Amino acid sequence: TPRGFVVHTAPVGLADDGRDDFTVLASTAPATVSAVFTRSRFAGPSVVLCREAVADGQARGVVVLARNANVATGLEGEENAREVREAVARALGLPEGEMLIASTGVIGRQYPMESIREHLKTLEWPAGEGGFDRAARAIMTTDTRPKEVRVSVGGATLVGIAKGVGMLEPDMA
Amino acid sequence: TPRGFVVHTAPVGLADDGRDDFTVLASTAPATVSAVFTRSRFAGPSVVLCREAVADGQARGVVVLARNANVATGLEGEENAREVREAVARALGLPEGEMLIASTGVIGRQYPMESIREHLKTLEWPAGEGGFDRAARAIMTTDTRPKEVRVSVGGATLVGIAKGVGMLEPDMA
Amino acid sequence: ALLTFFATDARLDPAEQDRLFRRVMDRTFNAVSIDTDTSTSDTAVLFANGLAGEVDAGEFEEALHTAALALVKDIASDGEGAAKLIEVQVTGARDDAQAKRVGKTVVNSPLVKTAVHGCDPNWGRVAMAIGKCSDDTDIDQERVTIRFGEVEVYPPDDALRAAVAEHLRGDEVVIGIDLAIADGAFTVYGCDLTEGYVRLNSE
Amino acid sequence: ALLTFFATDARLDPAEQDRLFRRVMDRTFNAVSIDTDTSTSDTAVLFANGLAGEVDAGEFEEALHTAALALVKDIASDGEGAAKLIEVQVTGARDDAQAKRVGKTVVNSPLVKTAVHGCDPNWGRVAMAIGKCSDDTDIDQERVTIRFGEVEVYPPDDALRAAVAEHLRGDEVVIGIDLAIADGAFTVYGCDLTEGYVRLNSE
Repeated sequence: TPRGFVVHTAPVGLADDGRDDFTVLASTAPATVSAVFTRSRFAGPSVVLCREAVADGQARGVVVLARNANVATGLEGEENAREVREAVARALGLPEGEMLIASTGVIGRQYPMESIREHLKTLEWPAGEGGFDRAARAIMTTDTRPKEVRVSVGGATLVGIAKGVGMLEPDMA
Repeated sequence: TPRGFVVHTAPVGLADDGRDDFTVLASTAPATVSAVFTRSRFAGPSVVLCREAVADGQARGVVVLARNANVATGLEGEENAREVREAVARALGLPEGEMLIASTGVIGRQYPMESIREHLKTLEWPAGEGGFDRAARAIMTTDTRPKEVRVSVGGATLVGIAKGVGMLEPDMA
Repeated sequence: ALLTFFATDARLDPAEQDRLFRRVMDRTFNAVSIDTDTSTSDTAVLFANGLAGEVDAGEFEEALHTAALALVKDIASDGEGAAKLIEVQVTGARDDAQAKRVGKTVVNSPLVKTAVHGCDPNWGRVAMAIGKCSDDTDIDQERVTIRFGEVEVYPPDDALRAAVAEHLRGDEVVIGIDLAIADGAFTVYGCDLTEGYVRLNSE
Repeated sequence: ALLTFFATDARLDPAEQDRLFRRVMDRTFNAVSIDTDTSTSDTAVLFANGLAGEVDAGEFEEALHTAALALVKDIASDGEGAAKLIEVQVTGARDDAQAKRVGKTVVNSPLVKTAVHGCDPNWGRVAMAIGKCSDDTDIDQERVTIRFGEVEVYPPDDALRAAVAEHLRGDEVVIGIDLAIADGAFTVYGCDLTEGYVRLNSE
């Protein structure tokens, strides 16, 4: 319902169920971004990159993988983080520092990069806009319901999705 | 096993099972006392008195009631606290500030004072010494085993009892 | 654990948008606990492309709030294997920071969480938990008041006892706490503790 | 509550006795958690009547320790509805205060407590918990090492995997954590989380 917001979602096999576990949300247009993150001392590579990318206040999208947090994955996990963030950026043709990357689920487990690399090659801007309903679904881990809210403000459309019902007491900055 | 340490224990009905829930431990001799207590803002009357009584570093015993913490019992609970501490003191003939009082169990519940008063009238120094085994037992609430340790040091006997396995993360001073 | 993304087409001044976003996250996503396990991955983003024109910032913070608070309650109602939401309304603190401190400790008390799971208006445990805030020496247990629903149970007819029992039988339970110090106020969110939570996280 | 009373007939200098008593309570009864619910009634006393003569204070602190630590383990092995003891050996902190801070957070993590209840060497949850110590910015997740038993599992043959599984199947589980900062060291104690704890405290 928000103008210039598309939603990509697709199975990459972060878990063997064929369910949507790989998501990208993007504004077809440049956007001001606000963001706050965990401050864990074990904060994974994804958090670090996101922080950078929101420095200038400019970002347009975010790629979100579920059923793997890519945390405590060492250097290999950092590279996989940069790789996947940059890849998604190039595919939709955007500056690196305008693509955020979020990653939830198992810790200390490497990505399925052969399968993620393969799906990266077919990544295209989706025709038509919307699809928050199925991003809400493709980000879930231990959730039992999808989480999505819609509100209209002075002619604009605001829509939010959320996930997480365990390992859960946020304290972000 | 420690010289000049007696153990009194007896049912006063802090719970309707006839079990020992009223205990006094005492040195037949004057003793130096060390003590640390909760610092809860809801710390019950018993804690307050104990703090006082250990001020001079001098105390000889402690009366311990189980299955009632006598916490958030208002003024009535404070009086009951002083009364029971003083009573035990007089009965064994000791200064007030040498009898400590500890109270574990239910909160916001008044004592059974008619039954505690009646048992106070029969309170006498026990013949023979020892009985830590049954004090360990008479202080239990939700414990499932009694807790008691014995160790010999340069000819002296040190013996400790403990209780508490829930509402439990001590931080005493 | 926590990922939440917001999207709007309203046009918003970057600076003013960042402030209203922090202010809202502080009263919403930074004010909820299911199991205290702050994660390695918590992320909360807001994208605002201007394809809808300027909108009054003070009205968008209201909407952003109502929206954030809606997801938060969803989160806490869907806490792993939970079965009731818990809302700790703390007021009369010396300040908000304290009022939050107190709500968190209350709403993270396993004994409080289990009492609530058991449909038990166990104010003595609420009191205990309040008490754990031992560096807050202006918390006077004689001036503290505690309530379940609208009904005040501390300090301590049959109709009000039934009111409270019905309140705790429900799926959204409200713990009100007044500290009687200053004007500090803050509400946090969490859930009961159940065997489902243990069973899921044990398996 | 926690209540623990010690009795000895050794003769001990009042001042030196008070110090060795605090030092021992700090490493023993002030170093255990079952459910973080610090009570309104915690009490720990030591009576020393001289009916056995002077005893070397340095030797009595050793014995008082061994004695306190014996009861502490009893307490944590009998935590409400528990089934295994958990011991968090933290070393290499910048100091002891920190090393304890870390062990407490670890040993009070419901996810860690449930992982252990589930016989699961879930170091990622141990890591998470360590991570919650977010003001401890000298904690470097690249220098942190984590072990179950003697076996180190972080950073990440089949024989050592079986060693750890047997360790977690037992009733006393040891979580070793090195922070690689300074010499700070401290061990805390607690238990797993089970449906028994919830069932008992819910009923």
